[PDB]
Amino acid sequence: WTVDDIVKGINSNNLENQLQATQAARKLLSREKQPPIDHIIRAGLIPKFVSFLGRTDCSPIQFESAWALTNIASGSSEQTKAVVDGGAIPALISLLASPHAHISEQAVWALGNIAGDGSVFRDLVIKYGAIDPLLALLAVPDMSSLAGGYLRNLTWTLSNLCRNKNPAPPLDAVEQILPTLVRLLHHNDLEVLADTCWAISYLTDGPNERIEMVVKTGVVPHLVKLLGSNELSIMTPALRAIGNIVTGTDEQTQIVIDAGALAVFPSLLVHPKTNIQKEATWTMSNITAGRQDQIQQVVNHGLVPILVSVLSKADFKTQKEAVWAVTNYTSGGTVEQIVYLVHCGIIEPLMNLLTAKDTKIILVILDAISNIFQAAEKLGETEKLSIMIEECGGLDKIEALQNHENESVYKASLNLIEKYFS
Repeated sequence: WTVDDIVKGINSNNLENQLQATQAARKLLSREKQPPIDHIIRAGLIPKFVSFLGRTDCSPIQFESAWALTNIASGSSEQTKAVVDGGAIPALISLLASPHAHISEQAVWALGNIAGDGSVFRDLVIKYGAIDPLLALLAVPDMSSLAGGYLRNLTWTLSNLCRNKNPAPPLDAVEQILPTLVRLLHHNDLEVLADTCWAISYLTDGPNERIEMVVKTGVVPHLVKLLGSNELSIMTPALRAIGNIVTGTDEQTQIVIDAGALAVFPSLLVHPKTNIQKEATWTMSNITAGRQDQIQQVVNHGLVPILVSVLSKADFKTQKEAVWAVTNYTSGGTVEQIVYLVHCGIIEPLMNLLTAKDTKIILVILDAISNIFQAAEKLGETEKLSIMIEECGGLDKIEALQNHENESVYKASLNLIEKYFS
């Protein structure tokens, strides 16, 4: 069909010709690499499709109109705005409650696309009351009976409602959606599990209030259980969510620790995948920045020797995370914990990393050395640390940082050498 024929049929007043024209329109939009969306919009067909969305007597016209509107919406931002300005969101929300499951799934899919194009359209989908009917679709007698694709489409739409920032999803909507996400976390489909973990990850990436809501629902134990999955698709988002959670309060970090997360990290910190290693070391760096008893729990799980090994053998991107973990350990740790860290052999790898060109990393390493020296002072063992640092060639490294090319680095190294290596 040509666009002229489609416009003729849609304005025909005969339902059958209108259905034929709508199917031709969705076909024209999907099959053509570059479809004439601008012509379709100037012809005023978006209001026509939106009106067809309410034709309960004819299910095909509803399905095909939703398809055409979603194809139009998936293009440029102006086209998405044209769809939203035609009244499509409320009509699709009304379509959510249709008795036909394929029509309801089509509406879920369309609303998910709209909400995924941006945070403003997301808030518009929420403001017109989509969350209640969408969640009602998952209030089925048996969730295991629902088809995989339908459940996956619902999980994807709900995730897109939990995604995007500036602005972030309203807190009331997150509080209404999270319980259904928790129920979805108990499903056996890997795709649903992964999408739900990513949604939880999106929700935990924010202020501590949203993290508090998330931990209040009770997802952390299942997230730690999923950390032990042999599927990377499920392990990666679980690790991301746990990492975001440990960036919050000390009590939320303690929720993560009590769930048994520290016993899973011995293998994650040496995982073959570099992203897993970096994310695990970042999570551990956020854990070592906690209370002294939480650092003690890190020590009791034998993670400090593994972290020393990571600081020594991993790539620079992972070694930066390890440096931050070590510096937080030395900043917040007891004297006993710092002497334990030194006995595990942290000095040599830190001094070897003093050769990097990242000024922030250099200064962080020097600050960690200063904290270790302060612990030594409190014990009266300053000279022992000085001797150890000179033995591994560390004082040579600190002396090589005495270059006026970088005044901050130079001042840091000068203070260190004048206070402990004089």
